[PDB]
Amino acid sequence: AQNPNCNIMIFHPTKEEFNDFDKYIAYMESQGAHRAGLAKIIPPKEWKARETYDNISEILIATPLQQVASGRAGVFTQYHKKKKAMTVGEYRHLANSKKYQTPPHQNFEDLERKYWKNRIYNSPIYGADISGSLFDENTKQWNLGHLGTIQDLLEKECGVVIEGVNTPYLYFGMWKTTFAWHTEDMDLYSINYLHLGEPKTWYVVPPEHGQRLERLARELFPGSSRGCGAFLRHKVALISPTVLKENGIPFNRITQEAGEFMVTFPYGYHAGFNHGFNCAEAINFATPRWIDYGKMASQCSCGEARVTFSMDAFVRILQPERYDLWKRGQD
Ligand SMILES: O=C(O)CNC(=O)C(=O)O
Ligand SMILES: [Mg+2]
Ligand code: NI
Ligand SMILES: [Zn+2]
Repeated sequence: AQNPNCNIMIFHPTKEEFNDFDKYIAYMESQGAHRAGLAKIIPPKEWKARETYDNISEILIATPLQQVASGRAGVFTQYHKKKKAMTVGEYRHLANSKKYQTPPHQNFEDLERKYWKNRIYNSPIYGADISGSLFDENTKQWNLGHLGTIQDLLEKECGVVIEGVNTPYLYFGMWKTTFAWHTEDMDLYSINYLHLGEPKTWYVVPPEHGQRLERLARELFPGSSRGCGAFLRHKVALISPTVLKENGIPFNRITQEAGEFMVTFPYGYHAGFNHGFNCAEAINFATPRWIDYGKMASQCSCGEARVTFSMDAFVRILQPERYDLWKRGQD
């Protein structure tokens, strides 16, 4: 078995190997990359997502989210308080202000220490889940707005034609902005490109060990657990690497820098934070190996997790028994 210790793998495709996205994902899995739950892909040096980022300031962040923490430094939840719209220019200025900017630090490790020590005492503002793309339409390779759709994958593998569309989302981050512990909707893959700015640190649990994370989470967030049998779908819970080590949960960590892709694999729980002002683009996708994970994915039916139009069809076709109760949650 390749990669038996489930380490995060880093790939350096050639321009030639960067032509066929599906085939490269399949290559990565042949080498065991999925075992980690997360891989890094460094694009060939000839590749570019677009010519420059000089003209992005007029993008609107219609609902910036202030991420308010509760709990203790290593075990907390966050809630998203909606703030007034601002442009990316305004947001960048805010991220760079004395109140919100990244503190002086030695290196990534020192900054990680500072994050876990101090995150709870601040409420950074995140521009998340903004429909859109920063890839130039002329970028032919690994353009997250030109991937094959999940609906087409399901049609190709299973023969059923369904409604729904699949488009990318932009994330504008600042110091301490945080993504809670989650897998993707319907345990899909995701791909994330860091277009610009400061890094993003990721933590990940191997898919084969995801249930160990869930068991810990139920112990650490006991009222949330009683409220919903899939409360990590709410995307609000954080657990530090110290806490995970104390409880024997297998995980890995890696820092993504501007110009790099990360791929999360089905049922790979991940969480992380941004180091300073940045912009990422991400999208879910499927492969044939995903199907069985989609069939088995947990669902939130308490009604908090409230998810896309397109997830309806996935649940309807892959989880017909759940369909009924899940849609009661969605309506
Ligand atoms: O970048 C972020 O804030 C969150 N991204 C993801 O969880 C992802 O790409 O799967
Ligand atoms: Mg603009
Ligand atoms: Ni994710
Ligand atoms: Zn729920």
